[PDB]
Amino acid sequence: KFPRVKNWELGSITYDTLCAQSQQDGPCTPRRCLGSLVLPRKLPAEQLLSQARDFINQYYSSIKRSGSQAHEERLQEVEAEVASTGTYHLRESELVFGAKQAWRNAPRCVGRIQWGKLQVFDARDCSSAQEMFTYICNHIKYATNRGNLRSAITVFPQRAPGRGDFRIWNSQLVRYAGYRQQDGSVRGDPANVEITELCIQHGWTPGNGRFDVLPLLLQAPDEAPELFVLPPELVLEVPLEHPTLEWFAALGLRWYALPAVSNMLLEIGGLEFSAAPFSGWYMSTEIGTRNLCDPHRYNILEDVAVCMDLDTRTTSSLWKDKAAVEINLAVLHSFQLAKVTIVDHHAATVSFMKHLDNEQKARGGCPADWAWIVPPISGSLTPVFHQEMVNYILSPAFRYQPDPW
Amino acid sequence: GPKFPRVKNWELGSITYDTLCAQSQQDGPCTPRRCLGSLVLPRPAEQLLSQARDFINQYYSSIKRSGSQAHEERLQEVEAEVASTGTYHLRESELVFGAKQAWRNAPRCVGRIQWGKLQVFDARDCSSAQEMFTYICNHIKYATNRGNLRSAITVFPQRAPGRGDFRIWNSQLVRYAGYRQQDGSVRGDPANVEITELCIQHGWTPGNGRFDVLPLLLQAPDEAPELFVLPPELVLEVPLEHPTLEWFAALGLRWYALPAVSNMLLEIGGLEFSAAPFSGWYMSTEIGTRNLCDPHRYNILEDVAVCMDLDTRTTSSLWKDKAAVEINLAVLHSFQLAKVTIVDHHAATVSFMKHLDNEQKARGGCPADWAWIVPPISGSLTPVFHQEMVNYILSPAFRYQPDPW
Ligand code: HEM
Ligand code: HEM
Ligand SMILES: Nc1ccc2ccc(CNCCc3cccc(F)c3)cc2n1
Ligand SMILES: Nc1ccc2ccc(CNCCc3cccc(F)c3)cc2n1
Ligand SMILES: C[C@H](O)[C@H](O)[C@H]1CNc2nc(N)[nH]c(=O)c2N1
Ligand SMILES: C[C@H](O)[C@H](O)[C@H]1CNc2nc(N)[nH]c(=O)c2N1
Ligand SMILES: [Zn+2]
Repeated sequence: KFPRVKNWELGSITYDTLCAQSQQDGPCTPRRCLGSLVLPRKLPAEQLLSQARDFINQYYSSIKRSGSQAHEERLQEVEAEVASTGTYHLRESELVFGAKQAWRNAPRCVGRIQWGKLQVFDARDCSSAQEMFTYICNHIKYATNRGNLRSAITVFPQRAPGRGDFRIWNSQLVRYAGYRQQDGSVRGDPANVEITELCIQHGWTPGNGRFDVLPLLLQAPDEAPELFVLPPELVLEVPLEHPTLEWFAALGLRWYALPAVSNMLLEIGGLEFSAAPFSGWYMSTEIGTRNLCDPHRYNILEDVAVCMDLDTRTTSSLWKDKAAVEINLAVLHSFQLAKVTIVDHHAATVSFMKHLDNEQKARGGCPADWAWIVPPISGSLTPVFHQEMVNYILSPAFRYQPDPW
Repeated sequence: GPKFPRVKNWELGSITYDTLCAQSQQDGPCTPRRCLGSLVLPRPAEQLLSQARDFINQYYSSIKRSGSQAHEERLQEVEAEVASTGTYHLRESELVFGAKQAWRNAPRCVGRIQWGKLQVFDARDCSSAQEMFTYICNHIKYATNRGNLRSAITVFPQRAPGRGDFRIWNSQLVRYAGYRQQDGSVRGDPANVEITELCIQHGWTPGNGRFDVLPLLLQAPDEAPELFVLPPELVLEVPLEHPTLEWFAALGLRWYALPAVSNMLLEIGGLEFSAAPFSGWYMSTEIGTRNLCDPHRYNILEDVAVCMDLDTRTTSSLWKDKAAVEINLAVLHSFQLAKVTIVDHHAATVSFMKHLDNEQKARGGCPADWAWIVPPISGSLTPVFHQEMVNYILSPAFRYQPDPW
């Protein structure tokens, strides 16, 4: 049954027919909804072949040439390759199309209005961790573009049956070290304690600051990962200050410009790309609310509240809310002043509503994960709160994969 | 490991498995292919007897007498009653147990820590619209208790073979009118436009303010509903003021004290109580964020922001967020000053986390609808954001039911 999807602010209704194209089960059943789970529980040539055919069909339909010579000859090449070898290879233009489609299909992404504007670097000719690093540096330099951020992805060689994966061990290309104490507390970013510890153990000389940028651990197939320090000139950061509260800069807070996620698997036509780091730009709430105010991240709410002289002794003063707002304001202000691309959660959700509408017209639906699309402050103040959404898995897709250690 | 959903808290790192969901006998709207958890309203002799036997089994476990001789004699009496009459009837203590359990089972209610403290008024002897009114007045008086609110439900007679239902037409016992204007806008609460116009069709003389309390339309079996005006002294209201912004009082905003929901069906052991109004107290975001700030509700955000002198011409000022926070603060401050029970969103979510722990031990789980439990401002600042939840239907249950017209 095709779901009816209602917007409760406007009264409008659509029907999602794209979901019938899903060949891939999520975590829910009629007995119970597991839509709030962050990760999946779990984490043959005929099956590869049908995923391949389907993807090649998606590709040819996208260039309008769907039935042509070229199309039927490509299907046969894929077929011949699979049958003889158990696997196949994409053409670069197919890869480019598949990478954009993976982004488009990602239900947790509120930035998808931008899905067609993606620079794709083909790095499938990579044979060593040293070469990975070179490609990574060019990606960063390109994507960063002195603050005028440009969306990008770099695709390293696919998984192959007989061998280890290319992997980037770090979860993003820029991460701040998290240093555990003998007394259990963390200095820096508690989300990165484990990667920090792996880095030291592979020979990194640690720092002891709150915002020490980590080296990368890059792994070529079946080899120990190697360590590469990013040149500081490549890592653009933004000092945080507040437009009217002058002590705020005194807090010594900063964040990096480029969100470049480096641990997700890209799946295109049944092929799997274990190292395919991608980047866009930040939505301010990711920094201002989560990364700075999460209790298990930098957890700065209390410090900010005290500096604002708020009554911290009682939840009902809404001290937490008030301090969060000002931190988000600082991030927006500081990024604007530094001429580094960023989008606020109001503008982002308004763009995503436009996206839903474009996708309704173009494909009869849009898979979206409401819990992830609605921002972590001011939820009901954004239009996406009032929008019903259908979550399902289309391919090409970005997926999670096991940590390689 | 365990063959049951694994549930993680990402703030604390802790894991539980929900075994309770095994007890669900009713499908929700999700399938492996697509998740529909964000939809608001997704769309009998042996059947009754099986629901009835299960509910009686639940009652007998709750008083620890399962397999007892009184347990088996009650089961026989329910078979016999259904046998000869097509239906059966609950003992008083079974109704009290069922009502509390429907509350405990409600996945969308963040206030469930209070589930065992529910006063159950048995109004199953009611035989007229006028008597419903008296019962409802008494409910309102007991529950309001001059500001020190007490949770309560009043249960009118069950649906019965052939005979018409008891219904309260109004969605809550207190509703402000919504008067559709010539210019297409609404004075009052836009949520209540259809109920307002029903009231006037049924002979109410409408006012023209923004906070006109509506009459009730009450319907006894096989009759036209009858209109009843609540005496104003029974309807406690709280004028909104802000603790430091002295002009806020001048806006003339107010809200009523008692959230008393009146259009839900209470289902117990396959019996159906079509009128069973219940009340608790408010969480402050219901008033300050949704009712006052939804665009399709009082929509006051821009007005408040202009009084605060914010820059409303750009999203990135965070004007909506700053206004909403102040409006929520005024709600909390005003209810406090007036001594009317209210709970803020931090204290409510903290208590709900306690609830989850209590239910993990008492029954192996707790059905919860993450999108509804997480408050509409300051989401990730509350501990429930970071908590995975499993949503499923257990009975006894409160259910939506179609409007009586
Ligand atoms: C151009 C600006 C972009 C913005 C503002 C943006 C925004 C976001 C946000 C806010 C999230 C949620 C992140 C979190 O809470 O952890 C997200 C998730 C994601 N976005 Fe984007 N996006 C952008 C570009 C991209 C690009 C370039 C890709 C891939 C090519 C992408 C793929 C994803 C994926 C796969 C997720 C899910 C991540 C996960 O499950 O952990 N987005 N997006
Ligand atoms: C004691 C104080 C209580 C608090 C603070 C409270 C809080 C809430 C809130 C905030 C919601 C969501 C409402 C909305 O967003 O529309 C809710 C939903 C609900 N609560 Fe409560 N609750 C309380 C008591 C009650 C009681 C006494 C009952 C029944 C006996 C109840 C049953 C429900 C149900 C059925 C819903 C779901 C409503 C729907 O689907 O529209 N709760 N609760
Ligand atoms: N601005 C952007 C754009 C794309 C992004 C893609 C992914 C991410 C990060 N999401 C990680 C979510 C997560 C954190 C920790 C554990 C986990 F399973 C999942 C952030 C993004 N931000
Ligand atoms: N504080 C309380 C306690 C119990 C409540 C029980 C129910 C409600 C109202 N929720 C109605 C949600 C709703 C609005 C509009 C359409 C719809 F289907 C559902 C509010 C409550 N607030
Ligand atoms: C448990 C819950 O699903 C989890 O905390 C999710 C909620 N929504 C989110 N939304 C975004 N955008 N990013 C997140 O990490 C999460 N976390
Ligand atoms: C589309 C979405 O499900 C809808 O707006 C929901 C989201 N969460 C909610 N949560 C609560 N508590 N109350 C609501 O009305 C809603 N609305
Ligand atoms: Zn689901």
